[PDB]
Amino acid sequence: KWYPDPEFMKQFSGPVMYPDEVTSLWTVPPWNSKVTPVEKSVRNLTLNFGPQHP
Amino acid sequence: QQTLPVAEVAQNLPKKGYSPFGTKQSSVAEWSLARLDDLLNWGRKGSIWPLTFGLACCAVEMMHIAAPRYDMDRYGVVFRASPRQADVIIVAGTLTNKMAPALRKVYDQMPEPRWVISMGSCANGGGYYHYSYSVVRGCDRIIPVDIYVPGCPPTAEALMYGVLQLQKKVKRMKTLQMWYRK
Ligand code: SF4
Repeated sequence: KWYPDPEFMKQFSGPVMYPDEVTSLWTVPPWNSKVTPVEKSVRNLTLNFGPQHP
Repeated sequence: QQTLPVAEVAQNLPKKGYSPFGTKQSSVAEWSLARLDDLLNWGRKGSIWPLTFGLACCAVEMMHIAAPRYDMDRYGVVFRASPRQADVIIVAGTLTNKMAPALRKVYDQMPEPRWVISMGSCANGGGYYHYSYSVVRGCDRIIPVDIYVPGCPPTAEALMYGVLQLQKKVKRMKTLQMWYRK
C-alpha cells in the first residue's frame, strides 16, 4: 500500500504548490503565523546644553 | 598728553556741538549724510544689547551692573540671551583652550555691527593666569576686541563707564558720511 509519503507532503509546502522563479525564490513560513517584533535601537536627541546658556 | 582747558578758555569757547562730526558740512549731500549718520549712530548708541557671556569671577560684576545700584537698562542696555539678537558681547573671565573655539563660534554667529568689550584682566591679557598651559593669553588672539576695561574685576562703575565709552565710539562712527567719499 502507498500511503502519503514525505514526497507527497513536499508536493505542497512551498509558498506556492507549483513553485515559480520568484515564489520558490523567497519563502516566509512562520509556522505560528505570529512573528514576534524584534526590538530596534531608538537613538535619542543630543543637546549640547551650555556653555552659552543661562 | 593734553589737559582740560581752564575756566576762562571755556568761557571763550562755544557749545561743543552734538553730532561729533560737527556742522561744517559744505553741500546739501554732505549735510544730509551727516544727519543720517547721526540718526543711525543715535539708534545704535541708545539701544545696545550685551550677550552675557560671563564665564567666571568677572561675571559677578557683569551681574552687579544689571543690579539696581548702577542700573544699566537705564542707559538702554538689555541682556538678550540669544546671540542672534545680541549686539555686543562682554567677554569676561578666562578663555581656556576648550572655550576658545566656542567664543569664536559665538562671536561670528552674532551679526554685526558687533562690538566686544574685554572686561577684566583675565580676558584682556590672560590676567593672573597668563603663564598657564591651558589659557588663551588674552582674548585678542581669538576675536577683535573693541574696549578694554582693566580691573580684577573692574568695579561696576568702571565697567559701565567703559560701556559709555563704547557708546561714544558708536556715536562717532562714520559710515554714510564717508561712503559718499568711497
Ligand atoms: S580678571 Fe580678576 S575678576 Fe576677572 S576673572 Fe580674572 S581674577 Fe576674576
